[PDB]
Amino acid sequence: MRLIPLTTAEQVGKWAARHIVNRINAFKPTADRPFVLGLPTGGTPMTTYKALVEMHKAGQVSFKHVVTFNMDEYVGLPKEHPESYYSFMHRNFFDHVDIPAENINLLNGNAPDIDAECRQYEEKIRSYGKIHLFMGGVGNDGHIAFNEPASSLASRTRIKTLTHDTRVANSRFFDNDVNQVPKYALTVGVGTLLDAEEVMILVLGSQKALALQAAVEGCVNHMWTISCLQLHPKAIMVCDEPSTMELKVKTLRYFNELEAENIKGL
Amino acid sequence: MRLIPLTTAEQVGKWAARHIVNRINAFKPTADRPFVLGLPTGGTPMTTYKALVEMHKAGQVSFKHVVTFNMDEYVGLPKEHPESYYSFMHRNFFDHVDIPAENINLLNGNAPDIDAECRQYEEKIRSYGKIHLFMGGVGNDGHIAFNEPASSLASRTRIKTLTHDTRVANSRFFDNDVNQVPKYALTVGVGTLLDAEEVMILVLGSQKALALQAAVEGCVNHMWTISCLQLHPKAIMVCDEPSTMELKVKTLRYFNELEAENIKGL
Amino acid sequence: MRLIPLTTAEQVGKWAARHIVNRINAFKPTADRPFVLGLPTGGTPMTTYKALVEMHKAGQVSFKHVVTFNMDEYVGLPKEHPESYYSFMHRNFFDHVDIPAENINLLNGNAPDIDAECRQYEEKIRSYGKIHLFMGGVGNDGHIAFNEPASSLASRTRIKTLTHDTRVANSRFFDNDVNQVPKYALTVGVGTLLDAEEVMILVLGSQKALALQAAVEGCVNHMWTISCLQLHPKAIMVCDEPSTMELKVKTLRYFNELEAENIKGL
Amino acid sequence: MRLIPLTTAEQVGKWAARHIVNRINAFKPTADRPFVLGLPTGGTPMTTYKALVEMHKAGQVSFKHVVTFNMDEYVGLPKEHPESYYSFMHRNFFDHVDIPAENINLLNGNAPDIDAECRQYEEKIRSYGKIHLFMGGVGNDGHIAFNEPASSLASRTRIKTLTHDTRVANSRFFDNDVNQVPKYALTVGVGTLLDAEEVMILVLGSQKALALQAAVEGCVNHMWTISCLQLHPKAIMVCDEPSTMELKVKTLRYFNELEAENIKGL
Amino acid sequence: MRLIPLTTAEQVGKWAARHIVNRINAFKPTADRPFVLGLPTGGTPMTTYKALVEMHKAGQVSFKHVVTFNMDEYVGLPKEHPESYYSFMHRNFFDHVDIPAENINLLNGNAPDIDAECRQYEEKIRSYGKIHLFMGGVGNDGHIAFNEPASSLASRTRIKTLTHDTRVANSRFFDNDVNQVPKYALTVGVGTLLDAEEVMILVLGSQKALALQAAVEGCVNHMWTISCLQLHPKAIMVCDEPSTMELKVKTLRYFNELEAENIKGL
Amino acid sequence: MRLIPLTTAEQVGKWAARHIVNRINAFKPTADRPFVLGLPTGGTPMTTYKALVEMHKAGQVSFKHVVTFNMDEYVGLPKEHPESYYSFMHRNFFDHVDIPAENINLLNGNAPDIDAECRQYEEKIRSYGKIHLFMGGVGNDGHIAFNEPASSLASRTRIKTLTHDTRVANSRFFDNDVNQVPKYALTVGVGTLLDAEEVMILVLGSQKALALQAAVEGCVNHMWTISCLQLHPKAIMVCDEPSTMELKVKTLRYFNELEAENIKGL
Ligand SMILES: CC(=O)N[C@@H]1[C@@H](O)[C@H](O)[C@@H](COP(=O)(O)O)O[C@@H]1O
Ligand SMILES: CC(=O)N[C@@H]1[C@@H](O)[C@H](O)[C@@H](COP(=O)(O)O)O[C@@H]1O
Ligand SMILES: CC(=O)N[C@@H]1[C@@H](O)[C@H](O)[C@@H](COP(=O)(O)O)O[C@@H]1O
Ligand SMILES: CC(=O)N[C@@H]1[C@@H](O)[C@H](O)[C@@H](COP(=O)(O)O)O[C@@H]1O
Ligand SMILES: CC(=O)N[C@@H]1[C@@H](O)[C@H](O)[C@@H](COP(=O)(O)O)O[C@@H]1O
Ligand SMILES: CC(=O)N[C@@H]1[C@@H](O)[C@H](O)[C@@H](COP(=O)(O)O)O[C@@H]1O
Repeated sequence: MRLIPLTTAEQVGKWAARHIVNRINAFKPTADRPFVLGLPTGGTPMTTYKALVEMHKAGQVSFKHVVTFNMDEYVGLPKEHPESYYSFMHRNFFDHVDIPAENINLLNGNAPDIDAECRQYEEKIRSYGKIHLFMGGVGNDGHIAFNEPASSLASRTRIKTLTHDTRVANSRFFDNDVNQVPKYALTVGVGTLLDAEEVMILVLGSQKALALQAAVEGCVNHMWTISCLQLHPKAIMVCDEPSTMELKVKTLRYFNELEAENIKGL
Repeated sequence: MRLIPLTTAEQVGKWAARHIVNRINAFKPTADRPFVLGLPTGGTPMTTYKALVEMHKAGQVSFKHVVTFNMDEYVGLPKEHPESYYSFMHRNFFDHVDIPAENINLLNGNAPDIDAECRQYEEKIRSYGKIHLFMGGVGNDGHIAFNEPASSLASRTRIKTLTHDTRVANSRFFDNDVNQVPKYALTVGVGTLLDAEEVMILVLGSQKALALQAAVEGCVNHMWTISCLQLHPKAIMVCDEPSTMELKVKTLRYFNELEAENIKGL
Repeated sequence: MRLIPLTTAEQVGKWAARHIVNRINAFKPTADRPFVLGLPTGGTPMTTYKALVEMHKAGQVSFKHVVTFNMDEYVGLPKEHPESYYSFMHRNFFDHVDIPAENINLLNGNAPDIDAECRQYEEKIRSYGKIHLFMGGVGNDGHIAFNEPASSLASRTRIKTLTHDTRVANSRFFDNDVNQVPKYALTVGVGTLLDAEEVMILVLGSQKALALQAAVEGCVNHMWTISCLQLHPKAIMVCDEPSTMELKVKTLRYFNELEAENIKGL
Repeated sequence: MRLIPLTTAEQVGKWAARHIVNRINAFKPTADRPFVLGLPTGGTPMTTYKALVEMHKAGQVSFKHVVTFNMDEYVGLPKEHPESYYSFMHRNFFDHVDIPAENINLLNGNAPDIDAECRQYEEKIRSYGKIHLFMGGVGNDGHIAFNEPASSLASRTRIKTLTHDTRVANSRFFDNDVNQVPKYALTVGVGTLLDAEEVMILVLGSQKALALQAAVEGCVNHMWTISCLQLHPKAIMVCDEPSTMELKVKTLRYFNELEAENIKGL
Repeated sequence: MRLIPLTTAEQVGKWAARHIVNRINAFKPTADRPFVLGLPTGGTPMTTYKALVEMHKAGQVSFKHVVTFNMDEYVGLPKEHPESYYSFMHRNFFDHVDIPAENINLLNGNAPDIDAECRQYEEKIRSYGKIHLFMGGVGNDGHIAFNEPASSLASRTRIKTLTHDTRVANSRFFDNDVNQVPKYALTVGVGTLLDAEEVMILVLGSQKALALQAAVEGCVNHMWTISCLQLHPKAIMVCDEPSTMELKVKTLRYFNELEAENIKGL
Repeated sequence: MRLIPLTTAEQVGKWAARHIVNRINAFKPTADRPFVLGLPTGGTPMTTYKALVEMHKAGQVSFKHVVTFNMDEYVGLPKEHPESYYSFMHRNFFDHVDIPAENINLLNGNAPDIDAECRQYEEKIRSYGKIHLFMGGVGNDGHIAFNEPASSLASRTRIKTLTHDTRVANSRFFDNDVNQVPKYALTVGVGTLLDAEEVMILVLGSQKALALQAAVEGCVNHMWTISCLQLHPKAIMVCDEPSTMELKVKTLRYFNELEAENIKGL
């Protein structure tokens, strides 16, 4: 894997946005061949969405032929709720870019038949062929998407029960009221993510240091599902400074040597 | 994976038997489309076989269209020996249910050409397509079937040399005479097991606590082959109380929350 | 996996050479169906190449229908440099055996288009179908080929940046001048190696003890890429005495019991 | 050690306060033979101080002949400043009980000679003889007061440098401004603490779960200073529920069984 | 420490007995200056007691001036009861040697004041001065007598609660009925043991392999009490073959080389 | 502990030498009150001895009233022999400073009674009182002098057996012939070292990286004797850059911040 050792969240967002833009422009998407982009929500991707929107306004990128798939969504939460991932995505991205409504794909957390909703989501991805770039984040306990500890490393899209710690962490968005945080979520699986051509994970803060250590220096295991990246042929972790504190000196030294030239330029 | 935290061996057997029955009845097997069931031997599955037989006698299940494959068998041990897995299976299951003789598949530990015997076993499974549910147990040192420590995680059916500790453990069935325990066995491989649609492992006793910890909280590795379950899309571990002592409190708490409703009802 | 516990480097070379010879002669290669052999360089395979050459001179083996692929090569290093892997291979093997020039495949570390060179190398392997036996070694830090720490376990042939420690270790061949050691190399990937039918790794010296421990008793992880062997269906590690010092007593005992008969005979 | 597995911080405070009172009254302190109590600050001991104060108000305990020693203080900071441990101790405890000023001992951060003051503090403790009970908390990283990771396990009272993470954890009381949190502070040493007759550590919150695991199931090491308790003949850890989530099931089970009768009524 | 790598329990007993005799005769005890010997119970020391008794019968050693202290006893249990450590010690040792009753020290589980008795036991040891040699065993979980996991490494003689696993391990001598195995017992402490001039631990069986690994290669920690030996200036572990299986090859190799001449003739 | 993160061995030697001089001159030794200095041999302390000698030549320090004790020596080897620690100490230090012969203490490997000599060495140290500063190095496996893995953490001066790896590591000075490297040697103990008022360990080279990690981030254990420093109230590790590569980023970051002003000018 590649690990981009940056300093601030601002830099991480600019780097991630530029990488997405560069992939899209080199791909040259069309109506017959769209660029498929996987997306996450949360506080981590905020600076990236900001940079992407700016780049679009400047005419540096167009999403007219970009199809998106989000990694997850809360179950039972009204779609119109400000904290639903649907709301998050339109507010921070879709509302501001030229992406067609038919090109947007989100999991329906209120679908009557849960397994059916998830199965059709996988079918939708299959209709296109593959996700060219899936961007995501990592949980304090190492989850990728909502693939909580003890989730199959070959899992597909399905419903999952969030850990109490994940609910506490996410309660920051529900007025610090853990009881308002949904208990279940629909999430793409580890296998679903591994099927993507390229995976780019954003990592910010000291709160993510242990998870970054697990992803980079730890072993492949289903407790810290982010470790699945070790099995992916093209994974990139874009990190800020605080997030790298638990890595070994030689490890960070190596990544700094590799990316010295690829980090200076914004 | 799913982990069913039960209390006694009796409960484990009733839960496992019910799961098998439910899978079969929902599948609706026929002569053109049989339900393929993988089976284990040993002291662990005893209460499960007992429950299955009871359920059959009550007309709750029929094996007329169920095809079985056992995971292993001792090499060189006369088929008529009471401790051969062939004898174990007929005595505790086949003799008591309506399963056709042509539907039963067992490895011949006395075959003249070992590799040939194993190859044909894999071919037999392939003739059906796939094993819909493979039930098994776990060794004190973490083996699944007889895939002893340092067995390929992509192994196929083959002959294996048992560890001295495995022979000592199994000597309980040979009048506590380790020298009477066969040194070799034919066993389906880790890859063979991973090809099954669903894997259900029964775990009983304090003697299995370290192996359960390895399977659940440990890393993927070939020393404790049971760790392969982390790579399987549909694995279930059915455990008694003593077997969960080495897990973290938060881990058992999570599984208890998930299965609270699925455990009460027998 | 199989682990052959031998005593000296001489024995390791004789055992590895015999295994290669036996595989080739049983295969019976022809112009329509050649035997594809993957090869390494370095100080480790020296006694093996010596034994192979001797066996060829004695008429025990012919390479007329053997196609070879080397695992790596230094980038930017003149092909004519005595320490290039190209030079190493001709000097220690090709110059002494009846293998056709068209049957030899080596990565061109001075190719103008790096990704293109690597892609065509993979295509060349694909043209044959598969590598029947890939022989290699292991780095002090556990690398297989030049798949340095944090290399994808599903990687393909590509350019890699060597770790400072790898350069120091290899400096022994550049007059102990680390600054003369190339910084980059083209190397087959972990996935490339996993696609081989059989992988045989030679392990010599106390300097490799920690790497052997990682490969055998450690977990699957991308830091010690040699751990990928746990995912391979047919891997063999041929070791000398010093290299086994970090293994557990029971582990070495098991391998000694398994190979007792397969080690005496040269 | 003893570990008291309680549910809430309210229960922890009541248990800890009762223990202090029990020890004080059994000792029956006098002017010539005072009971010496070591004390901590921060949010952790809040429920204990409140409970202890109410016990005093009800006439169950008197501090007329109780001498106290606090574990730390800021250097060069005006004692009057609210963000001083002096201010904390008076506001939350001393202001509300009958302890004489001459019986209160706090490190003077404004001492003319630091190394002289710290020496004097140790001298003062020996002047009485020993601290009969030292109450404390534990940091997220396992620290005790200012004995940060890598502090000698035989350290005495001295000046110390705070970790960046510790400053961030305490910035909460500094208007979330880390720039206001002191970088140094006078603190009793690990050896100083170990010399106490009994040590009682309060553990509250999920943020302390890893530290508790290190203290209870980890090895003795100076990175997690709390591990020092394993070397003490009379240590007690009073915990709430979330702080115990990282412990093994059998560990928590053991302490629950042992203290079942000692936590009734809370 | 010294580790004596022997093969059978018979050899272990002969080596340990000879060591005790060697120490006793070199000391040359008298009425005013007795040799103080600490002793254990259970199945582990059986071959040692038998060998020691035969050495006495042959006139190679006398216990006329040897004072003994046993590590533990049950509380509130009639001394007369066969399942008492008093009964064990007499039946397997005292009944057969010339030690005077006044020289025998066993904790009185029927003491009117437990905390008073334990204190008296420590007092008795100091009355002589010190224990010159303390022989013991090790539990499957690393315990020593009743110093179960999480016992202070500086503990003194006191009352203690047995783990459920310990009770199960000893239920063998209680008709396999755990309900008959006492839940408590008076036991010397880890500190008590460390105060002995020399400590010799007997290690027998595969069931002790993990404990031996913890004692020899693990870190100092109170979960595996046997790790305390690393803090003692004169400790010796006398082991049989199966108990050494979890150690590293280099570890066992080291002790074999060191004691090669010291184990000849057994 | 304090860890001084320097870059080169030249800087390490200058820092360590200056520290020794600072301590000596602050102490102001006299005939009746000498400064006692513990010393090591090998390649590690070379830059320190050279720097110390130049400081003496410049008149910044005198050894007229400095008494020295070296950590070890070979047994039965002629003191005259060049490959003796006596010869090393004089050639690299004593020959160049004004220390009187009567102030030099080295273990006599040719003592008529070894156990008597070692006892005498400890006696000599106590005759002065204590060693004020003991300088040492660390072995690749964490050893200190001859306190090889599995040496008691409370060991005194005694005779010891070297590990095979230690002999190989030192064979460099023995014409690369391990057969010339002694198998035994008289050495001060871990307890002996811990009794010193201050301990300063020099750490140089990538070969010491794992040992440094064990000393700083590992747990107290007798396999890595250097871990004993965690139990000492005044330990200092002076390191070069490559020796710190296995430490965590946050660990090195902490020491760099702490010693930033203390390493300026080197
Ligand atoms: C309601 C709910 O939470 N259901 C999930 C199920 O969807 C998931 O498949 C399984 C764990 O398995 P996995 O993570 O390995 O798929 O756990 C639970 O049964
Ligand atoms: C007689 C016998 O025991 N043969 C087995 C072989 O069948 C197995 O393939 C290999 C280990 O490899 P695996 O577990 O990775 O297949 O070990 C031994 O050679
Ligand atoms: C010039 C160079 O060193 N390029 C390599 C690239 O080829 C490799 O793919 C990646 C790590 O990823 P991998 O080991 O997972 O492929 O690192 C670097 O970008
Ligand atoms: C100004 C300052 O911060 N001084 C401290 C010193 O007092 C302490 O002794 C040492 C760490 O060692 P310790 O924690 O092992 O004492 O670090 C620093 O030198
Ligand atoms: C009745 C009983 O079981 N009392 C013991 C006590 O004697 C012991 O001191 C403590 C554990 O601490 P220790 O093992 O560290 O002494 O546990 C229990 O309180
Ligand atoms: C001749 C010889 O090598 N004797 C040493 C002995 O002096 C040492 O005490 C012990 C290990 O124990 P220690 O390192 O814990 O003292 O090993 C050997 O018996």
